[PDB]
Amino acid sequence: QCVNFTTRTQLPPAYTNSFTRGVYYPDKVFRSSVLHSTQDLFLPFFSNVTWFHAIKRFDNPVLPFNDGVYFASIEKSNIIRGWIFGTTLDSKTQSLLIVNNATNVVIKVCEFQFCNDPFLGVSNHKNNKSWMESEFRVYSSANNCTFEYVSQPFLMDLEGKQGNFKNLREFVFKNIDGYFKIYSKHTPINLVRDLPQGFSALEPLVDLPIGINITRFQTLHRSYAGAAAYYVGYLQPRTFLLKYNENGTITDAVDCALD
Amino acid sequence: ICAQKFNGLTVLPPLLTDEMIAQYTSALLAGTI
Amino acid sequence: GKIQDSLSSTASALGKLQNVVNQNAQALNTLVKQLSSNFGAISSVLNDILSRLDKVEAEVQIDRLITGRLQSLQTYVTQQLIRAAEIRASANLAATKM
Amino acid sequence: VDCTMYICGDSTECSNLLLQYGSFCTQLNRALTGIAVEQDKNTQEVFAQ
Amino acid sequence: PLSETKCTLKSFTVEKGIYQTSNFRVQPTESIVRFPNITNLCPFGEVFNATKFASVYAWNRKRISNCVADYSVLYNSASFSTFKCYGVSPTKLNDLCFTNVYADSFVIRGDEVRQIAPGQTGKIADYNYKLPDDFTGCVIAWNSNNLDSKVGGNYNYLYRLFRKSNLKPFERDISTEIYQAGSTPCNGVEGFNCYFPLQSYGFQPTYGVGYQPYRVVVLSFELLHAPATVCGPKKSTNLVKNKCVNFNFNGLTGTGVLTESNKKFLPFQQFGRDIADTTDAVRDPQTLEILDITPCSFGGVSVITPGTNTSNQVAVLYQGVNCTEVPVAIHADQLTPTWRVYSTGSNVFQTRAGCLIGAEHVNNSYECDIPIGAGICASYQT
Amino acid sequence: TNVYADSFVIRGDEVRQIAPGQTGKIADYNYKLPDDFTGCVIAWNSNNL
Repeated sequence: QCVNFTTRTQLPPAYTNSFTRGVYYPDKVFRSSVLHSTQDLFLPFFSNVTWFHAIKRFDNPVLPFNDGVYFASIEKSNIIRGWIFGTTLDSKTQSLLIVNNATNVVIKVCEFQFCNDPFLGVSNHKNNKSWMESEFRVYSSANNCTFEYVSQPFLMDLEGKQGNFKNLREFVFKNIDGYFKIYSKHTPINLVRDLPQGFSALEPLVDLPIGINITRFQTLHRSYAGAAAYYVGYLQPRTFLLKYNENGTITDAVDCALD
Repeated sequence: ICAQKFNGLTVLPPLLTDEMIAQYTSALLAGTI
Repeated sequence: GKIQDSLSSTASALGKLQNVVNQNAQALNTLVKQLSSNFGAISSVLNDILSRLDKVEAEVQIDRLITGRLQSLQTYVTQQLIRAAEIRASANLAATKM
Repeated sequence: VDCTMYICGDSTECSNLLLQYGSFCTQLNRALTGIAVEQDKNTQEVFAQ
Repeated sequence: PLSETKCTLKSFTVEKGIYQTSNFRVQPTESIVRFPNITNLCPFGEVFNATKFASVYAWNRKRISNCVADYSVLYNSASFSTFKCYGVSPTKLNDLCFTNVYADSFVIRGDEVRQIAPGQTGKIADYNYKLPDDFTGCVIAWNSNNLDSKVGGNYNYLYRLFRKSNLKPFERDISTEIYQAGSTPCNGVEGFNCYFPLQSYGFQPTYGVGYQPYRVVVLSFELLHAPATVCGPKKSTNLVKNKCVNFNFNGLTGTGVLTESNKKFLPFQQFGRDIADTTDAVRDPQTLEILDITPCSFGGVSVITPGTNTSNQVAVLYQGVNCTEVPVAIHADQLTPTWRVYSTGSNVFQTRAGCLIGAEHVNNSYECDIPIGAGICASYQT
Repeated sequence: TNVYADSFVIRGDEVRQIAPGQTGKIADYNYKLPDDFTGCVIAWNSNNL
């Protein structure tokens, strides 16, 4: 089932300057105390990142996916958990779905006939003191499937707990010649409104042989009292110079085409 | 310097050490004064 | 005593020596960096070329590696010879001043 | 700079191909040793008067 | 050493002085092979001996990992009409480990087998199976008309006949939208100059060479920069440290001395590379400790000799070596310079330039007859 | 200098293994050419004979 829950609910999009984000290790090799230059897909420094904020009722739009995308989530209670990739999403072409639906994370590529307003729904404190995600109203038809993957749930919270310090979930998604690469990191911040100003580096997490044309994508919510924000930036093929410190951790970066 | 040395790039030491060069300098200066 | 104030405060005064050192180090460092370039071969490390390719097909990539690296040493040696001529000119001037 | 060690580090299959290039490695070594001797000649000329 | 200098200078008579010769290097004592100790055989049978192969427009990809592969039993079978590898040698597939292996299976015709190779142009290449121009791996192809061709006509294999644009490498397309070959757009099941994207062939055994069905499998593995989990069947060996060894970690061979290092490799990091793109730190595939690798002791060797017409006695200077390792440089293991009697001792003198053996150190000073370095000079006198 | 002619009969598909540097049940076990082979190779079907 899937119900047309109202219209797009006005125009949310805002813009922000991503000071120093979208930094990841270009390769799975250790390197220390040097200055290393890289040619690959990255997020620009001081980039015009698009900010979406979930203030009621709201919808999460579909955005283009060209040349990979950097995703960020300023969040508490981990409301945002899913993504849809594809070109049409109406069973005409192949489409991919990544969902962390409490029990586990499913990555599934099928000719999904996605509903026009997909969402997830939960029930709070139902005779078990636990919270259960009851509704999974995301897709309607999955005629042919080529790849299905379930490993573990990825609601990986960090220290502090109870959302005292806001969690940044920062990811990079690429689709290059059928190899889909997901880089991930989580970090606590104590800033309320803008994108935190600081340096960080993203580790490689997942590589999949999805092999599907992807022009656009959407995010996914957890309707239950709470608000969250998420940012999207578009990667570009460019060269950046990274300072690998004594421990091999990317300590600072310079954009070779900024100024 | 270790990375340079590891591929066959050796830095040879000078024949005259910095002490011997200092001794020539001292001799020249003493003669001049 | 003014020399004591001149040399201990500013550092660019001895620059005519520092550029002598840095260049050589740079001339060495680039020579090391040349070991990282493929020169057209499928892999930069010769051990990878030996391991992945049989003794017949490996030779064509290995020959590219020797060609590139030998050209790199030729350039480095030519630059060293020119710099050594310049340093000999400076040393002869220093000997004359002495 | 040891030409053989530089181009063909700890590999004899590389040295077999390198020896086909003639006396290039010997020329490079001779030039570098000439520079090395030239340095001490310069130092003795400057300071050993 | 005098004979070696005579050989290097290309002359019997050697003028008094110092002469650099071919340097000494410590040949490694033994070899180290370190592989993950997985034992399960890879399910190659399910790929090569599958019941029915997928169609070319829906080529089946299998992720083969966490298993031991033996490509020798694959290569030695003559049932495969075509077997060619790009960027790797089939005999060397056994001796080197694989980061991740993708096996692609489909059915094509003989004349279009050439289209499988990367960079080629053809219906299969243009529309449903494009290889990247920098492909590394192998391709195997063999006819299957005795198993997949039917006398009554097999129509279960199709390909995409037209496309809006040529597909990206390793792209798989399943959409069945009608191709608008005519200028006017169209809908419905069929239309004039509105071709159905899929087109099939009549598999039948009477077709000669070039039209017979051929089962084709492509291995598109990538090498040597990741936590490799596929390795050959050869057994590993015990680990040793503080000795020059021919080590081999996951197909990455090398020669050097290992030591217990302290560089924090992240769980996806298995190798550390230096400025020259050479390995300097390695994570063992069996124990999760990190080890530093250093090229074992080597350095230049010079021979100090007076005029051969005066004497035949020489001394040898090992440059840049605190050569207390010379006693360890015994001819039980091998060294590049054959002669080692000079290591007899009791005449070894250490200088900032290295160590000189074959000359006696004295206290009284003289003019620099033969320059050694670091203020030390050699001479030949009573 | 001197000419040495080697004659034998094999299955057709393994004729490629007769080329120098190749590998297979023929090359690895009964007839190996050197890597630096200079000469000629001639082959023809003889099922009729």
